[PDB]
Amino acid sequence: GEATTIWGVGADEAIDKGTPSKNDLQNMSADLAKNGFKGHQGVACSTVKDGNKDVYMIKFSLAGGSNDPGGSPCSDD
Amino acid sequence: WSLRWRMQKSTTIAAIAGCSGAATFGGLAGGIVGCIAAGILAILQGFEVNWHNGGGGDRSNPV
Repeated sequence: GEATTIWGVGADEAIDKGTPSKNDLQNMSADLAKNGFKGHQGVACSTVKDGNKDVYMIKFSLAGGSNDPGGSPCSDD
Repeated sequence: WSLRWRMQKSTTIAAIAGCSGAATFGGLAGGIVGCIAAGILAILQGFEVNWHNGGGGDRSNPV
């Protein structure tokens, strides 16, 4: 197909020395892919949270262009 | 830990290449959706160093 790469443009909101388990990362990943992208090209704005703490902002981009879309991170705090 | 998200831009464009190791976790049937999930997962894991120590950047993964 045309889209061959997914990009994440991120920025730190807060330092957090913790790390999500594989189970948590998988759930995050599957949710976005299945319910957000729905197997289509698009752009998502997101925030990784640790409980109630807002930790990291990421703009996820899936487009025809294989090149880095650049731009700024976007969030969903 | 959770990922709060919103679609800034939604499309019905399905032109996405296949991949190796499409995800089968979280009830995914491999396939294109699994390719996207595997891509998101790698990007999230990569960013762990940036929430641990600060900083930003652009991370990619084949899909």
